[PDB]
Amino acid sequence: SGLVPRGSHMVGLIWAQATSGVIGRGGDIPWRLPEDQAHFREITMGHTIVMGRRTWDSLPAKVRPLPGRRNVVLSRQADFMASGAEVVGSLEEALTSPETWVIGGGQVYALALPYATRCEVTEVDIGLPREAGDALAPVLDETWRGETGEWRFSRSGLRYRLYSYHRS
Ligand SMILES: NC(=O)c1ccc[n+]([C@@H]2O[C@H](COP(=O)([O-])OP(=O)(O)OC[C@H]3O[C@@H](n4cnc5c(N)ncnc54)[C@H](OP(=O)(O)O)[C@@H]3O)[C@@H](O)[C@H]2O)c1
Ligand SMILES: CCc1nc(N)nc(N)c1OCCCOc1ccccc1N1CCC(C(=O)O)CC1
Repeated sequence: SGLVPRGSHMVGLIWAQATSGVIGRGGDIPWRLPEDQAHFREITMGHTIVMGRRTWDSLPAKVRPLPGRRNVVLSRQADFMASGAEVVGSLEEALTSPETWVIGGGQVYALALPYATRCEVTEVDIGLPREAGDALAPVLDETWRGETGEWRFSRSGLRYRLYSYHRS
């Protein structure tokens, strides 16, 4: 289950959420957590990362494409271009690698969920209620089985915990 044969197409989702399920607001993530940034890099490095066009927009121009990973951006706009990366019009076109991490945002998590067999979640204990127009984490049905870590404490003074979910 843990090994990925090279002829397969494994799809995982990775996200960080507040306890309310908020993942994004106003084109940004409404907190910063260094431990989550390190965790995201550790999981995704060396693999293909797939993101929605609005998540590409949310990365500073100087930092994208993200290093050490093949960057794929989803857009329906025939004139949207992502310098340094590949833009495709569907998840089917994006999922050609043996191991793909979908890195957001809310629309693309919902789109990719039917094909995903792993989710890696960071939950931040920050009280941020859901507001209209927020991007939200996908909801996971009972086909998913999860492990929840104990609450840990960030150098930034926020509690956080990690979840790992899997399905067949
Ligand atoms: N906390 C986290 O872990 C995390 C991670 C990533 C992002 N974020 C945040 O989440 C927010 C962005 O999320 P979002 O839901 O607004 O947008 P998104 O999922 O990042 O991108 C949505 C865009 O993807 C394209 N798209 C969607 N469905 C498609 C399909 N079926 N085929 C092809 N292209 C498709 C469209 O691009 P076009 O409009 O160009 O057609 C659409 O506008 C930001 O606030 C960002 O900072 C948070
Ligand atoms: C790190 C945020 C994050 N967390 C988990 N758990 N899942 C995700 N999908 C996810 O969003 C990745 C795309 C947005 O990124 C950022 C947003 C705000 C601050 C920092 C970052 N990043 C730090 C690492 C860097 C890199 O890895 O090069 C890319 C930029």
